[PDB]
Amino acid sequence: LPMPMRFRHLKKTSKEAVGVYRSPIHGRGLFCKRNIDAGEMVIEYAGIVIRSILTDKREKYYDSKGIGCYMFRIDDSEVVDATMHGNAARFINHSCEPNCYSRVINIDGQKHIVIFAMRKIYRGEELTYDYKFPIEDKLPCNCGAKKCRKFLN
Amino acid sequence: AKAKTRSSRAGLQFPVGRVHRLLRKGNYAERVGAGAPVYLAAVLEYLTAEILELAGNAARDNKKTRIIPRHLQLAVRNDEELNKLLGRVTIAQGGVLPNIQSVLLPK
Amino acid sequence: AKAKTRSSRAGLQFPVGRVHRLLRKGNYAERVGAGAPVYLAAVLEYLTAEILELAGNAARDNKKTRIIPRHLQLAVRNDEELNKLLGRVTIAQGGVLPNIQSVLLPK
Amino acid sequence: DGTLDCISMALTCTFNRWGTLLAVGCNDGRIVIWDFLTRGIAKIISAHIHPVCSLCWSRDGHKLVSASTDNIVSQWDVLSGDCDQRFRFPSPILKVQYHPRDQNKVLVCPMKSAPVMLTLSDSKHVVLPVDDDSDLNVVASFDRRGEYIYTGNAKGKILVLKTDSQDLVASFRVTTGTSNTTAIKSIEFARKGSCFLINTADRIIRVYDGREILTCGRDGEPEPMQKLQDLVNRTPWKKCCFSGDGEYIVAGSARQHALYIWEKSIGNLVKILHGTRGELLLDVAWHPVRPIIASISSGVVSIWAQNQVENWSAFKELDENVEYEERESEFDI
Amino acid sequence: TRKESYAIYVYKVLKQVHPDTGISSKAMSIMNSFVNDVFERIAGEASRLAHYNKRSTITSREIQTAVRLLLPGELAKHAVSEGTKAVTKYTSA
Amino acid sequence: TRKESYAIYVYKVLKQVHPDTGISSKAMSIMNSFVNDVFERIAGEASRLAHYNKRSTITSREIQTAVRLLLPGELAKHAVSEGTKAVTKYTSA
Amino acid sequence: KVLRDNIQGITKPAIRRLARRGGVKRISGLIYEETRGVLKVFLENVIRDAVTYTEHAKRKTVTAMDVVYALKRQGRTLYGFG
Amino acid sequence: KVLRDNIQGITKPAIRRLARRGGVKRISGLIYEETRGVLKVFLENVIRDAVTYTEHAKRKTVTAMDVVYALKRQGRTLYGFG
Amino acid sequence: KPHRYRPGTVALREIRRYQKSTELLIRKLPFQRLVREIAQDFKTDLRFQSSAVMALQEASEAYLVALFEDTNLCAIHAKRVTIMPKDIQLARRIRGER
Amino acid sequence: KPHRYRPGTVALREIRRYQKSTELLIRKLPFQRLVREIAQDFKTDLRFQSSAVMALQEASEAYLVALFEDTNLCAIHAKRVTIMPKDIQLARRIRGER
Amino acid sequence: KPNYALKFTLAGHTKAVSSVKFSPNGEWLASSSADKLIKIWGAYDGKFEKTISGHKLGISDVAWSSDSNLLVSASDDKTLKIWDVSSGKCLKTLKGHSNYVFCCNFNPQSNLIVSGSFDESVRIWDVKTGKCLKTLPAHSDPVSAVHFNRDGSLIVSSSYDGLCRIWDTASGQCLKTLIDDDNPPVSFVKFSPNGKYILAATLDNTLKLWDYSKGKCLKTYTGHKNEKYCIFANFSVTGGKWIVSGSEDNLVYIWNLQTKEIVQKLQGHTDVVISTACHPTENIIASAALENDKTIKLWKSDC
DNA sequence: TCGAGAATCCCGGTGCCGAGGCCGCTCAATTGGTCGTAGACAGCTCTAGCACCGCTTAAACGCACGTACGCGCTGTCCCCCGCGTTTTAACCGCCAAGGGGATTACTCCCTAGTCTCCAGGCACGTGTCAGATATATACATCCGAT
DNA sequence: ATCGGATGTATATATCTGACACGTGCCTGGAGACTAGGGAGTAATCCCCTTGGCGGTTAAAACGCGGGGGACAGCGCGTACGTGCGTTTAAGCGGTGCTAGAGCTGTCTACGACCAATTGAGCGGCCTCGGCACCGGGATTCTCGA
Ligand SMILES: Nc1ncnc2c1ncn2[C@@H]1O[C@H](CSCC[C@H](N)C(=O)O)[C@@H](O)[C@H]1O
Ligand SMILES: [Zn+2]
Repeated sequence: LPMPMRFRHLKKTSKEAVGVYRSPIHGRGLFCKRNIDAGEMVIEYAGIVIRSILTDKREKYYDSKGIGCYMFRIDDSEVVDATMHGNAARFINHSCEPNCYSRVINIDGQKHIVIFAMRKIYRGEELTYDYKFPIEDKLPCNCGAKKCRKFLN
Repeated sequence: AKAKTRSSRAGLQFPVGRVHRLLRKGNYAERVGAGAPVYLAAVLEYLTAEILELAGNAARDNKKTRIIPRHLQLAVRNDEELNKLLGRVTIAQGGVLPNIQSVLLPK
Repeated sequence: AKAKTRSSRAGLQFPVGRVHRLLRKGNYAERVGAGAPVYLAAVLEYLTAEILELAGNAARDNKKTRIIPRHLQLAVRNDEELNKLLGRVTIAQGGVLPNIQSVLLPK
Repeated sequence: DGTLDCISMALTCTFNRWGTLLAVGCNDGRIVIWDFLTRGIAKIISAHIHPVCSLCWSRDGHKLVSASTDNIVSQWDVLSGDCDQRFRFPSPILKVQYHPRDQNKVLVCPMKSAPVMLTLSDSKHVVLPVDDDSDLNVVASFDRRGEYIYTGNAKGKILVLKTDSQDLVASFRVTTGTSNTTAIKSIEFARKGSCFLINTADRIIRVYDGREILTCGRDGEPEPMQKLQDLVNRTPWKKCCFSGDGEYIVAGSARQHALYIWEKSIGNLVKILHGTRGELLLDVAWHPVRPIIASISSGVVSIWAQNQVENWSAFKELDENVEYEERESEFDI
Repeated sequence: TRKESYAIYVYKVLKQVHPDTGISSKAMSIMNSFVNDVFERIAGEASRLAHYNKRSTITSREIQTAVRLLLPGELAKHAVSEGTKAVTKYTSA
Repeated sequence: TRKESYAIYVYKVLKQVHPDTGISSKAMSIMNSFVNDVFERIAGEASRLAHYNKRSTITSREIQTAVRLLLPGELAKHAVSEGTKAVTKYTSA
Repeated sequence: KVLRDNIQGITKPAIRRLARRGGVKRISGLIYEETRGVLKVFLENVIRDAVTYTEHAKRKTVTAMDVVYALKRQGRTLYGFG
Repeated sequence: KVLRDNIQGITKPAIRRLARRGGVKRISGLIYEETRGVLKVFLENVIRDAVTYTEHAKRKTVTAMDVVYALKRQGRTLYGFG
Repeated sequence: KPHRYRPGTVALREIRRYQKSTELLIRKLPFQRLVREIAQDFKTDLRFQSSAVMALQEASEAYLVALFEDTNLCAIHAKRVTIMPKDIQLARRIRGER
Repeated sequence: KPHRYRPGTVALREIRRYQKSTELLIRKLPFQRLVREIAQDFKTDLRFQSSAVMALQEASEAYLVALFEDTNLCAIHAKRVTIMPKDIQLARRIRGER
Repeated sequence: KPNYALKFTLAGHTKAVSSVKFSPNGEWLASSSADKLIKIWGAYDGKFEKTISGHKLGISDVAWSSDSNLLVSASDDKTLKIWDVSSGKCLKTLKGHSNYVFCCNFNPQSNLIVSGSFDESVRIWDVKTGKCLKTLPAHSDPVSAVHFNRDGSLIVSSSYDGLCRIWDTASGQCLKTLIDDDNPPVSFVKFSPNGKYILAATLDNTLKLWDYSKGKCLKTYTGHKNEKYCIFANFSVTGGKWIVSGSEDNLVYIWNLQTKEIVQKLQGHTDVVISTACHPTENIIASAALENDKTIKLWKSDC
């Protein structure tokens, strides 16, 4: 399956593959509404693709509104920012033992941040991936798994 | 001057006069040779002889006097050279000679 | 008594008189319609132009001024209608157009 | 997608003039008016002792004509629940239908006899004419405005009569693919315009325009506005209907207990809603003002909604990664 | 319409080879059409041969060569022998 | 011994289509043989058809029917259009 | 009287009967329609040429002789019809 | 001067070259002689008819035109030789 | 207790009796309607001799029998008893019908 | 260290250049001697035009290429890349050459 | 500029008044308080009709059925109760809300009941069976105001989290979320008489009239005092088109509808005017104040 | 693995229409002249084919060897065969209206055939450049260690 | 999944040439003009085959329904075959030489063409009856659980 074709099939079936419910981890969480096998696309982190140089000025700007900073680093140049305009992938919870993993795949010359399945996910499971956040000096992780880093950082 | 048919002097049953007429009207040559219709009529008679012989053989083997197209089909597919002559020829009401592949047999 | 050939009177290249004489000496029918050689030569001219167009196209595609038989073979094989017309026809120095099945290419 | 357990022995269903109540025939011979918003029964009327096989709503939504299996046809008010009138005729009735613009007139398709238009004010009955007088099985229905009556026989004939005069204003014989004749299973109409549909015994549905039918007039050659069928499974349609708007056509597969929804403009299948294989699909209806579908099977009512992206979706929501057009004064002060 | 066929001659050669056997008019017409087909074959190939030799008189030699072209092996051999014998008989008188 | 051919006409139509493109002698012979073959095909078809109609005259209609029998689709379409144009120009002489 | 989609008139039992005659034991379903297609394909040629002959015959009906000539031109001649 | 067994003159590299031209990657050995056979089979027909034409031509040498006519009669005509 | 033959056995006997029998295996009227539907595509209002359409139908049937035969043989070469549409496509490809 | 290509790769390039090239692939004199040996079987002392035998050889080569092509395709249908003589026999059987 | 003068002062609720609602026939007024009781009063003369008791905690909101015969009371006991006004008997008891129900309202057909609670959930209930028909986590704060639209097809909802959320009813969709570019706690909200508009009372001394057909605020009403309590507002269409609202400065403000200018100031209350009810047919305003007043007052204008 | 059961083969018997035998009714085969001509044959060239022989060398045969596809086997799945029941429309037999198919009878416009003339085509010389050939070169791609 | 090296392949160039485009004189097929006849075109008539419809029957098709049977997947292994590298062989060029037989021209004569006169072999048409198609029933033999 071509990467653009699989991305299109994700965009078509993600809505019927992901849900948003009450999260035992943190607030509102993404849940697996139907068995998600490994390798299959779970959900794209949709949002405004800005440049990383635009993050800070936007970040400070978002500090003026106090809205949740929904930013994921595309690469060393761009960042998907979904604070005001994004998708349900904002509400995916960080997980130290993630059944999902983040990638940035190219589609016809545009990089989309897609969370794929690290393992076979099953119906009812809260869809969660690893934010890949560096070590800070500490956001506690409520994944409930076994190898929790005791924090998001 | 009594008129005997040319087939009589040729000792054949197929009408050599009709043969030569069909030749002259078929636009195959400016003029047809004298012995050419006799020759081709003899060839045709021999072919018919072989074919109907095999046909009657098959019919008697099937306990039948009347020859139906099935007998002709079976006779054609039963002889090699006849088949090769008529492989590109479909036959009406002929069906297929009974033939079953090896692997199809049970065990 | 003005001289003007039927090919000119049709504004075509193929000799209407030559093909008419050939049909006369070909023994296909007692008489021939006068416009039939014209029509036939026109069809031949059209199809010849059709084939040689693709021929010269492949030739200049190989930077070739004079067309080679390989070019004609490639031309007739690429065209669907032409190939269907000449599927049961082989060509001297024709070769075969490039054709590789899927699984032959390694992975 | 929703179901109704509070209803037992459900056989037939029909929306009111607005899509607010559902009249259900109970096999014991009762009428259950189930209400939508309260999600409960609005009324219960033990009409007769024989099952109810046909129902229809009044324009104001207050009169309900019902046909029972015992040749009985009776009218009941939605408030009083009393027998407004009760009649009996030979050749048990197959269908009753209020005149959509006159709640006095009512068409009646019986089993063997020709359909008859009655009135609930006076006990009269005008029998509709039939082409061959030997079909013995003819469906008939008023148009959307009760202006005409379409009659389909068992031999693929179609007679469009003037409901008041019962006289031929249009006619044509329908084929059965090759050239054959077929039993006209049903003549259905839409709540909008003249776009109606014909279900025949050939498992094929033909959408037509009644305006064009009148255009061809007597013995025309009209082609169907649309052609629908189970081209993959070759399934006969126990029932079919339009949508509330008329751009969607639902067909109930009792052969496999599914619901195939096509379009009208193009005719392509919108989708398919699959019910359980064990249940025998009986009746189908569309919510005239909602993309919801009610189904009746083995005495059970099932709901089939068509919901939107909402109920949580409304920050702002987008679908794909939006490349922000960096303004020329982005980094500027 | 006097339509010409070979049915009587087919019956004749039948009695010559199989005296106590019947036939079907359907199979009869089949044999007739076969006769016509092989006949037009031989005719076409003989004519084309003479054309290649630029001849205009289809004679016995052309017939024999055409049979050699069309029939495989011993079929053609026996056919050629029969044709030569019939030609010899006809020319003997 | 003068050997007739069509090479001059092939060269002519080639120049009429591709004035710059050349042609090989062997390729020219291939083209000539091809024309001979297709012409023989259509001639035999026309003759057989006229025989099926018992008409001893081969006219344009026979040619049209033959080429429609022989060429696949748009080939035959363009062919019959060109032939009709040519025969009309010939009649208007 | 306009005819349509009678290709489905070719019943699956008929196709499997033809296969049995051809000596086939087990068959997949996906064959049938393909068969139909191929059948049509075959038809799509001969019948056309048929009317073509009929066309040149200036006649309105098709003659058995015409389809015999068609199959002859298609190298699949048949016997028993003149 | 009597000739014999020159069918082995068809070298295995030649057979595999023909196969490569036909688009074949891997081949078994048992093909080669079979190939030869088939080749001969093909030959066994055409060449014979060839001399047959030459026979009717009352000539001693074989003409390219003759084999063209043979392939024509065998439905495998060839272009480029008259 | 009810009895059921092992698979194919009934089909094998069917093959035997069909190779034995010689009648047609396709219902006449549907085939004729198909022929008329195909004919109206090239020209409408074209009549047919009964013998003509019968010959059409039988020639097509025999052609299909030959196709079934060589496709089944090819499937044998494919080491399978169940034919697959790719096998028929391959056979047509070999027959020069593609 | 000496290098050796993986199997078939060289053969694949051979296929490419051969489909590209157009000359003959059989040595002339052996083929001509074979033709003479076959001819002497039907009649001795039969001469041949050089162009005649050349046309023989090239037509036979092209026929063999077609046979190789459809046999290879049949072998693909047999799920193998290596041709087997049964495949060639099957192909000939389909071509009506048996 | 109306001239609403005080005709009758209605008192007797021994605790903090929370809601007064004129009966749809204008014959009765249902004064609710934190005393677990409702008081039915003569809406034309301040005649104390009766007291309906039975609740367990303070009744935060009360609402009439669309036929003046029934009354839904949402009490701090986390329960609702539907009482027949003509008899006082508790015809229905609605249990299931896990927290303080702050708002209750009927649909235009009186067949549905919408209830927003402290549990941040809006629940739709039957009236003939009283069963909870639907439930939604509507907001992130206690829902204090819920109201059907002009026909019952849509429900506007208000909570302390500043969201003005309009929901679909036939399927429960959060259709719109009106925000005024800030987060001021919107204590009360209601549709317009024509249903095209929506009045939202925010806890910053502001009444925002949005065009619901457009989804943007059209009119602003400021100058009153509403910062903590869920002050109820009224439209005046029977007489002069006014916007009436209680206030936390013992005053009942009355602005003009179009010009949004203060056209009258009904003083006379001594405490925060907790609730206001407009007569459905007459020019009678029932203004009720909180515990330091515990009085309702009828005001009648002549313009 | 010996019976039960089921599909089949054959035998007698029934009634039928196509096969066949026979009948008037030709036109197409036969007979006989007569004539123009196809080719059969004689007899000449010359050339293309046949074979010789030498020299060069790409090309063929065989080796060793790695290796990977063919094959053989396994377990799974599904799926098509078999059979029973339910449906239907093909078929069959009949009737009927007509529209084309076939036919004959006229009528003539076109083609074959003849003769005249010349002009396009064709064998035949002749420069001449398209590409065939060869070399050095830069680019593309497999293959293996990492 | 990558880079380096080897090798194989597309490129530019030089020049050589030999097919190839071009031009000629001379021939003959093609055009032009004219005449005959009669194949083709048209018309009016009959038929009859077809196309269409109708009612009853059931054999046939559709649908469904287990379920054992094979498609197919993967996996071990090993034989058979690609391949690079050896070797040695006839393939190819070419050039010579001889002539046998194609291939040519000129007879001259037998040989169908053709037409005319004659008529019974053959063909549409009419009885007619006997192998044959069908039936039903009883014995025969395959096949699936022991
Ligand atoms: N694994 C985790 N455990 C606890 N909090 C988390 C978490 N992953 C993300 N979060 C918090 O959730 C926010 C990301 S949105 C992640 C979904 C979250 N349940 C929600 O309703 O918003 C971040 O601000 C972070 O503080
Ligand atoms: Zn974790």
